[PDB]
Amino acid sequence: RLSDQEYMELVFENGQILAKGQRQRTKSIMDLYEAEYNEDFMK
Amino acid sequence: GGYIQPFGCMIAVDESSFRIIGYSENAREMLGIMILAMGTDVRSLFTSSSSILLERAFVAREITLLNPVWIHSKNTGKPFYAILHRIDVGVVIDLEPARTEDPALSIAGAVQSQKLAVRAISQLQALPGGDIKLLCDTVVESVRDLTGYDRVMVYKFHEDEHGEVVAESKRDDLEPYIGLHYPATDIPQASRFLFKQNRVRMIVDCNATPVLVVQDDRLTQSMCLVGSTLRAPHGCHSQYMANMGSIASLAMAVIINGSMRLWGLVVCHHTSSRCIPFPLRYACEFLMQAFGLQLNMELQLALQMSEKRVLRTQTLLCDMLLRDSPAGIVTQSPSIMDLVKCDGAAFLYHGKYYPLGVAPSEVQIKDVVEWLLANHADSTGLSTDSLGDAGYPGAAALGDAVCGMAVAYITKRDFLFWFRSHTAKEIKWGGQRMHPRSSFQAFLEVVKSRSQPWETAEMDAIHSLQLILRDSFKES
Amino acid sequence: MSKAIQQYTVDARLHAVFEQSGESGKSFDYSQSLKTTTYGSSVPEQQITAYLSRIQRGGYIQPFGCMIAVDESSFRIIGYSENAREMLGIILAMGTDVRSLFTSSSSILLERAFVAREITLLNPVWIHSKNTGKPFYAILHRIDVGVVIDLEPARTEDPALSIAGAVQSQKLAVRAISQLQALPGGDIKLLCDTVVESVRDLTGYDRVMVYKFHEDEHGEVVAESKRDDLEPYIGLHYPATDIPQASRFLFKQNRVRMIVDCNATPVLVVQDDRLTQSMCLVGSTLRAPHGCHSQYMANMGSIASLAMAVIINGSMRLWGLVVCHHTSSRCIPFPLRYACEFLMQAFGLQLNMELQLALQMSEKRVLRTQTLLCDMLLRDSPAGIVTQSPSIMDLVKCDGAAFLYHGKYYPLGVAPSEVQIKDVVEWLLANHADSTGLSTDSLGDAGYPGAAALGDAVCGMAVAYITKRDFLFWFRSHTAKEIKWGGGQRMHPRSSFQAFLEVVKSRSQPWETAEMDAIHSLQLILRDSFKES
Ligand SMILES: *[C@@H](C)[C@H]1/C(=C/c2[nH]c(/C=C3N=C(/C=C4/NC(=O)C(C=C)=C4C)C(C)=C\3CCC(=O)O)c(CCC(=O)O)c2C)NC(=O)[C@@H]1C
Ligand SMILES: *[C@H](C)[C@H]1/C(=C/c2[nH]c(/C=C3N=C(/C=C4/NC(=O)C(C=C)=C4C)C(C)=C\3CCC(=O)O)c(CCC(=O)O)c2C)NC(=O)[C@@H]1C
Repeated sequence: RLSDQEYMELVFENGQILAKGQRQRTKSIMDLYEAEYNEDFMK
Repeated sequence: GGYIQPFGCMIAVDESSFRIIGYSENAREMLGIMILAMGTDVRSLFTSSSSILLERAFVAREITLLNPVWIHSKNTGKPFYAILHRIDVGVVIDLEPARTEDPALSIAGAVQSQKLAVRAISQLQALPGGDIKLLCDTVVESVRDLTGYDRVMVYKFHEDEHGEVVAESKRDDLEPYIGLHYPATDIPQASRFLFKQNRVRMIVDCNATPVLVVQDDRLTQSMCLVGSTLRAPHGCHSQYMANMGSIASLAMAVIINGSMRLWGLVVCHHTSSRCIPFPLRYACEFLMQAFGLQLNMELQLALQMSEKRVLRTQTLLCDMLLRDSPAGIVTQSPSIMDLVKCDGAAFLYHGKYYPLGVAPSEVQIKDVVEWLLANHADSTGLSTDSLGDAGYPGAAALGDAVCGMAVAYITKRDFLFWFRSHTAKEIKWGGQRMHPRSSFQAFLEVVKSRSQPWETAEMDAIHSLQLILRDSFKES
Repeated sequence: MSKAIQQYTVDARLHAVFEQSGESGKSFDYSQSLKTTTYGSSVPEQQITAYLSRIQRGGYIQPFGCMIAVDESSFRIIGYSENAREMLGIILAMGTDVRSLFTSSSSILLERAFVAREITLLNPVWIHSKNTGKPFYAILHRIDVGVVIDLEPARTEDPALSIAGAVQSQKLAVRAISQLQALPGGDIKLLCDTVVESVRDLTGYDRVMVYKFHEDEHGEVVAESKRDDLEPYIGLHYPATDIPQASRFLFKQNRVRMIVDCNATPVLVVQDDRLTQSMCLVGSTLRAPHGCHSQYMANMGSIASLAMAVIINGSMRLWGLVVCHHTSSRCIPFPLRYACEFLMQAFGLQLNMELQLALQMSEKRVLRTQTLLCDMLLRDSPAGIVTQSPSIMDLVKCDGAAFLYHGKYYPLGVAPSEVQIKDVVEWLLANHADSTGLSTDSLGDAGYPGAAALGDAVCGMAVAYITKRDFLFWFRSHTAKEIKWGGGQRMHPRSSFQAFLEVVKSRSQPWETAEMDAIHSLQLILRDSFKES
């Protein structure tokens, strides 16, 4: 599924340069759009 | 004039004077006017900023560079997305109401179209790059996630111009259509041309009553309501969609290098009326552009690898020719059957018959040779998609096992044959009224006794092997 | 330990040298630092860890926007840039509720953005400052300790005009992609030129150019569209150390990185004292460039910059960059940056296409040459593979070739003299009699006693063993022969070119794995043919 980009940081561990990551969706992007872009809060 | 879908509005105006020369019947209700009439200045129907944006779009050389103009009705203030395009007379404006009225949310959605397109294309990038089926499946999943339609499928248009459902992602309770084939006549060539021009075709509700477009009586010809995004589907396709059980549709053209070529479509179907907001439509459009690019890549790579494989097969056949007598090419694993895609092959050498796989009997092949000599004596080789169409008397005797047949001439008595069975052999699918099942049956009727067409590359390989074997025979 | 992974130690050492030069009030000696700081040696894990932290956790941002890092759950501010108070028109302090800094609707949209699980459709968010109403693009990303909000000021205008700007940028990118699609194909140079022109038209920067990263990891300017009065830079090669590997990783992370003004003073990011370490700015679009690159850009004469990564499939690979330089400060709107990213993704897809097609064509050409060579050897004397038009010199890219057969020397193009080739054969037998061939970038580094005599004409070799005395040689000249650019303490492009020429002073181009595979296939065929004679 589509997801926001997760950003990684380079760390020097065990003599290796590791791109250690920093830090579930079931509804479609359209359902997320309807949920997030609801204007009822502006009324 | 023509008819448009009731989910939007259409106003066609004179480019030089901005005077309205035509409009849809629902324009007044859509804009809250119910004034709007022939000759009315269109800029007076929208706010001042909307008029400025419309003028800027009008004077632009490439109007498509700003298609979605966010304008506001002067009366109600509701936002609309105006898609502007040029016709022979003036400029046509397709006004689709914007569900999101908050300006901040509108800007956020405008940027989210780009963000979602970028993320989907990034998903596409991660693919290894050597599998068209994987690419199609990934695109289908991405498009279903973005739009949320009940069905999303990829249609591939074959050289015959008939379509195949090469990928699909559907609701669990719907009939699958993957692997289906339908006749080329199901998509008229005019519709294919329009898909080439207007890459995205959206039908909100097939059963909705279309809206007439009243145009000025002073216009000589009917308004060119062709590139309009609100154009209503024809009765034939509307009834076809109703029978299929699909109410909403979102077709997107897949364009590759041919002058561009329409490789196929990515069509989304919904069991109920559906009209997704503009940000998602444009995210899908950008994803489709990237998909077309990568698909052209995959096709070119496939051609290169096919050439490489054919060259290796020819080299192995040359090695076999050098190692033993010519018949040895039809005795080892890398035989002529690997040169081209076929269901069988055969070698006639000094009156000796060497069949492989699905091939006719000795008497049948002798009859075929006699027919070839009678009708095609002056030929260095030929390819027939269907022996019945060519006119072979014994085709009915061969049946569906042998329908397509390619002959390479070595000499007056030695021949190479590549036999291919009828198409319905490698087409499997579950399934008068215009229905998917009827389309599949009609297609099977079209190719009843016809094999797959012999590709240009396949015939080039056959001719190359023919030249090599002719030189070897002359040496021997 | 590879080449890129070995470059991390060199990057750390050069970073330390630059920091010491800054601390002591001296001037960074670029050429001497590169000469002294060579690959290999040993560097303690402390130095590399500190270098990585300073690059990724520097604690400074660009003053063209502000940054606010908040707790994910409580919305309490755990960090903020020192210019946030002025940028927002402002109370702002540790523990302040970030929702109190923006209007009610903006706070609601921020709340909606935060509560997202995996993907959110409010990122960026068009928000307004509570006190002044100033519009901002709030770009949200997640770090180990919370959520970082990059507030980039947006032009005040009619919302329809903002939507129009985004639409125009995206449609320009789409038109550029359509132009890229309708190309003859099989020509990477044309692709790069078209992309450079399209990107310059889209962004409007004074200079735009494409960098290709070679297997050595050094870079080459393969395309450019500049202002007429500006100095050309096409054909320029620079050392790999000029773009550190950490920076290349961050460019893979940040697909479009913008530097508005190199001479602007970085803004410190005040941080909660309860956090274990400095805040991570890897994903932040406001992360300030280090003084090293800021000084490099100032010396170059470029103030603004916009670097877009070219990512190809290889678990992705950074084939290079498309960098736009400006002679004055230039900040572009975020929608234009996303349009640029979309165009760059299309460029990456088509470039991967071209690279794989070129690989296939090279394989086909090599096969044809091998087949012709076998045909000539079978139906002619062995010298037939060197005295005829499709000789062994045409098998692989080389400046010369040679065949030693039973004491007979058959050279082609640029090859060592007869005595020199005898000396080379003696060296190979003395030191490399346990192998069946070797590829060398430079005979000097390989330990050949006399590579200096050969000079720059013959630097590389791809000797292939046919027998104990019969040999096939492929020779190349030093890279500087094929490198031409119309142009070293200061960090300036001319200094970089001179340093690069120093690195490859006595080395030829690397022997590509495909070329060595072709050489070995031809070797096997010829050994089979000869052993039966
Ligand atoms: C009537 C005289 C013929 C006709 C016309 C027609 N077709 C289209 C476009 C499509 N027709 C599709 C139908 C098929 N065929 C199948 O077996 C099948 C199963 C999956 C489908 C979906 C098809 C793929 C399209 C485009 C997708 C879509 O929009 O749904 C049009 C264009 C109408 C328009 O889009 O404006 C016309 C006029 N259709 C028939 O079936 C008759 C032979
Ligand atoms: C520290 C002593 C070194 C340093 C660090 C550094 N470089 C980059 C990124 C770039 N520097 C580029 C290199 C060159 N060198 C040239 O010869 C040349 C072209 C004429 C340039 C501009 C380069 C192309 C980049 C990529 C980004 C860009 O072009 O702006 C970075 C990261 C950049 C950032 O922070 O955004 C760092 C830290 N630069 C040196 O040259 C020193 C050896």
